[PDB]
Amino acid sequence: YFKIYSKHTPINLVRGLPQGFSALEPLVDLPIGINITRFQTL
Amino acid sequence: LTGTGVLTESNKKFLPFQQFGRDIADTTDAVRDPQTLEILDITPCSFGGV
Amino acid sequence: GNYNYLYRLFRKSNLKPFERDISTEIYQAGSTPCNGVKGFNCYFPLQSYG
Ligand SMILES: *[C@@H]1O[C@H](CO)[C@@H](O)[C@H](O)[C@H]1NC(C)=O
Repeated sequence: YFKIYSKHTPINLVRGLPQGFSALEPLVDLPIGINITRFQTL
Repeated sequence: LTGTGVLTESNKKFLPFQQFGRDIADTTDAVRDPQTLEILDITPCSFGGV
Repeated sequence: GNYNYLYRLFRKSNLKPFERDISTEIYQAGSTPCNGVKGFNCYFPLQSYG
């Protein structure tokens, strides 16, 4: 089971992360059922 | 998810992924109707010692 | 002889739940290495049902 969580937040810090609290709301439970060990982003 | 209780309108708000709400003992305190997207409180109907 | 059905007779490790392995890797069933070429104690992982 490949579950996706997410949270969109308006930020205005130039370089690094802000400091605060924001919980992530699940979006998609994607039924792929495959071995995953090494991933690559775009 | 079967059960028994009094169904009343709910003042709570459910996020879109949320389908039902559990209390401390994990009994369904509030439910979302699968047909009409409206939230219902499940208060258990009155019990007492006679 | 309907040899259209096959099963993985030889594998090095036990599978995880809900796992599919279509890898065509040879197995080394002896001390003599196979190195991807069949020979002595080197047999195909999948064997056809007779
Ligand atoms: C059917 O159920 C969906 C919820 O999945 C709801 O949005 C829709 O209004 C319902 N339609 C009817 C005709 O009840």
